[PDB]
Amino acid sequence: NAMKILFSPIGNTDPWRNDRDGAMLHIVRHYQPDRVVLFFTESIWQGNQHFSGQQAFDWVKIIQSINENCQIEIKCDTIEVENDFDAYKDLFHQYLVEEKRKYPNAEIFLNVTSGTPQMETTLCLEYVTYPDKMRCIQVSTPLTKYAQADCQEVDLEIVNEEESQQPSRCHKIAILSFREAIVRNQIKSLLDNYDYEAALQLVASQKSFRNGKEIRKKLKELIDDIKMHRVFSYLIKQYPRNEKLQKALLHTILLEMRHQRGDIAETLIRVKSIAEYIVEQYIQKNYPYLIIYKEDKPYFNVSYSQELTESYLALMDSGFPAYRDFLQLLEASNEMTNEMNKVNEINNLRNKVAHNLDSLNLDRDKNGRKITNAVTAVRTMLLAVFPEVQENDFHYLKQFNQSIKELL
Amino acid sequence: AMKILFSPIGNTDPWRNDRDGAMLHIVRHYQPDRVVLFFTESIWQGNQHFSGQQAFDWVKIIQSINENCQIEIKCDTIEVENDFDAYKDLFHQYLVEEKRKYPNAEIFLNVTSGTPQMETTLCLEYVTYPDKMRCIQVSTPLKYAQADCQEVDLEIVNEEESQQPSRCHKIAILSFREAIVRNQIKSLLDNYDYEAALQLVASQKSFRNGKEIRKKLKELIDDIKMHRVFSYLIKQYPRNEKLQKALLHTILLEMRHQRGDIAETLIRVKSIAEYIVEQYIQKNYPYLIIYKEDKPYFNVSYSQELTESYLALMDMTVDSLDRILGFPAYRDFLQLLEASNEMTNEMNKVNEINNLRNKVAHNLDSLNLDRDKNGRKITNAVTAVRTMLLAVFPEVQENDFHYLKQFNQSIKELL
Ligand SMILES: Nc1ncnc2c1ncn2[C@@H]1O[C@@H]2COP(=O)(O)O[C@H]3[C@@H](F)[C@H](n4cnc5c(N)ncnc54)O[C@@H]3COP(=O)(O)O[C@H]3[C@@H](F)[C@H](n4cnc5c(N)ncnc54)O[C@@H]3COP(=O)(O)O[C@H]3[C@@H](F)[C@H](n4cnc5c(N)ncnc54)O[C@@H]3COP(=O)(O)O[C@H]3[C@@H](F)[C@H](n4cnc5c(N)ncnc54)O[C@@H]3COP(=O)(O)O[C@H]3[C@@H](F)[C@H](n4cnc5c(N)ncnc54)O[C@@H]3COP(=O)(O)O[C@H]2[C@H]1F
Repeated sequence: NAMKILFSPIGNTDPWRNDRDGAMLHIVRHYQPDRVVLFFTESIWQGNQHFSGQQAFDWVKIIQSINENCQIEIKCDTIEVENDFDAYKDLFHQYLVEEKRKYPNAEIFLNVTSGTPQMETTLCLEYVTYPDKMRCIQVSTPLTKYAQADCQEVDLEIVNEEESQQPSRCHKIAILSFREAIVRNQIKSLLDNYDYEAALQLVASQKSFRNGKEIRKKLKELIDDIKMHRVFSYLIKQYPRNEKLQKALLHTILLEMRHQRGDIAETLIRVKSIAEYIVEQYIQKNYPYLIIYKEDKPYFNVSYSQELTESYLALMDSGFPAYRDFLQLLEASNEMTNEMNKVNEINNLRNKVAHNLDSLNLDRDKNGRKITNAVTAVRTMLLAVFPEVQENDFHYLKQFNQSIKELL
Repeated sequence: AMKILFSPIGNTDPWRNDRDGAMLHIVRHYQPDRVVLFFTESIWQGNQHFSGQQAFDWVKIIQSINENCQIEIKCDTIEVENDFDAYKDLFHQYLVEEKRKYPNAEIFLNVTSGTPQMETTLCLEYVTYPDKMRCIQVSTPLKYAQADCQEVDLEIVNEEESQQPSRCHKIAILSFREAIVRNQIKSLLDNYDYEAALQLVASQKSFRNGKEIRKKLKELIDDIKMHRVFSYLIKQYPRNEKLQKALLHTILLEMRHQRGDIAETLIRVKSIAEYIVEQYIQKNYPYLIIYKEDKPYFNVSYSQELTESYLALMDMTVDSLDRILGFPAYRDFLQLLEASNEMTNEMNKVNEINNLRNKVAHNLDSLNLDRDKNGRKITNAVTAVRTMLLAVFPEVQENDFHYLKQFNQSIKELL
């Protein structure tokens, strides 16, 4: 229930040879197309010493004889060099573009047996390049009688009767595996750069992929995970009882992704908020009721340790900056202190790009290195706050990439 | 550079009608260092109209016109010699092998010899793995070859080809691969996947304008990554560096929002808004804001008529409020200085996503567009930014909001 158009070169074994259909007629016979576009070289239509010339055969009559209500279209071109790819690259491209234009829902069947061998290769290369609603059909030679214009009508019905008890010699060839490889090698490099939307895009387009449904599912889940800051289901299963761990872990993974990919300005802006979330929970865990919230926003309480309250005042007269102040007073030059310093080294640099909208310059005053130390600090802190986190889960993205490649 | 010839064999080989066949002709005019001949077992065995290709001395024939040539003969059993299946994996194995042991060698493929499927397979391979490969065609020059008269037939063939042209042509079919990559790239630009588009353009050396496409794609990539103002904006709006940066971020903001990235959109809209109003308060109420230490602090003496009003707003005196100005303060000052004019409604839309911003930005919560119509408020907060930007900077031209749309069409046209 669709329009079937056949594009068919024409060769010396057409319309038939040895009382057996020629490649063009055999596709017509076994596929019954609604439209047929024939392409004759000027030289094979006129003729040479060894061949009468294809203008002698009534092409519309022969095709409609075995295919009812078949629309036929003859194309004839002058080709100075008939084995030259250049003569067919653009000529065949322009014809098929016209058929696709006129009949967008039609199925296009290409004869890759008729004409010169380079006609086969050009149609096979067009197909590989534009596979949609297109397919290549090959007709095999039967495993000496020549087509005669003078004896057309008799020969046709002889060929009919001999073909009535013979099996089909048409075979839909399988060469889209070549296009698949081009796309496969392209997707591998996209995955390494965390270009998952682009990976999905190339995968979606390639209907050939044997594991397409699984690939598309895993990619979309991850893509939406990234966009809405959703914890990865794997992280949900690994750490089911600690949602606070899950979220700090998702962000540290995404933070390292952005930094690795070159989204450095992006990285710098988000380092602090993740650093704040991990320090916030560090304070709850080891000095619990120091923090008090009435509208879900950290507020410093003095009743936890009144004496310590006054020591902050001593320091002040002389949020992350507050946690950093609190902590150093309770414990100085310890594991946690020297990590939050490195996050504070970019505090004022973060303000420039976050709130003054300025550009980022790694070249100036050792700037990029300052960002790398801050990222490293976030990982080092996360492990101190949540000792249950496994170092091997930091490679979730690299592990996800590899699992996808093996599916490609 | 080492030159490797992978040539199938056909019936016209080694020679026909006193002129070379496809293989020997490429051999003559290219002098490869290594030749790999591929034979179907059927053509090797024969016994149909001839004794088979085994009767010829391929090593002796090929080295007769190529002094230093190491020749590998591969023979395989092919049940159906017109079936792509038997060649597309087989030939792939052979070419992969040659490249592994000879990584810097040029691969010359004979596309003329054998059945058409051998021609088409090798062309499909080259289109797929073009690096260091090329396809050579031998045209017919316009009495078959027997093995009993080898050494005389070779000499005859040699003397007659001495005075004949090259007859070998390097095919140009890499346009097909270029058309595959071209349409891959068009979609990538549509989604703003510039790094992926650069990858795909860089992989395709054939691209006529790849050098221009690459330098333009890297500039934009770096400007987005490092938040560098578009040079076009620098030239189109000089002497207002504040406008330049507010405009860049409004484009990056809208870019993010249009392609998803809704959680990253949510966090940034507030910071770009606070920037726009800050320059709106400077421009309209000079010295209302004082930058006491590289941050917007409030001027308690700018105007005492509404300095009491701000105090009155805070449910005790002015000694306490030396806190850096943020978005709430700006909004507070503007509802006392004006009465719900075009600007306070726009700021309200940004305020409409404030609770959601903290939730996502600072508590690290996930984003849901379906729930509580959060996607609809977010969209309103982005429009508000672009609307404020136009009020604070009337100078800005509306058509510059399509900068990315235009950049993609420029890259597309060059493809
Ligand atoms: N019923 C029936 N019957 C029959 N048949 C049939 C049927 N149905 C179906 N079918 C199918 O179809 C097809 C046929 O074809 P046709 O159509 O006929 O076509 C032809 C023609 F016609 C065309 N043309 C030409 N011209 C023209 C024009 N104008 N227009 C249009 N068209 C045309 O083409 C074709 C061919 O012919 P030729 O002659 O060759 O031609 C050539 C040239 F001449 C041309 N031209 C033109 N013009 C020009 C100019 N100006 N210039 C230049 N040129 C030119 O072109 C062409 C080309 O081609 P190529 O290939 O590329 O080339 C060639 C030549 F030329 C070259 N060279 C160089 N040098 C030289 C010298 N010195 N001398 C000479 N020559 C030369 O080289 C080449 C050659 O080749 P070879 O090597 O020979 O190869 C062959 C053979 F041998 C192979 N084989 C076979 N077997 C084997 C084995 N085992 N192994 C290995 N190998 C082999 O192949 C080939 C072919 O042959 P054949 O016979 O055909 O074969 C077939 C079959 F039989 C097979 N097989 C086997 N087994 C089997 C089985 N089991 N199954 C199945 N099958 C088989 O395979 C094949 C197939 O093929 P196809 O095509 O696809 O198909 C056919 C049939 F079958």
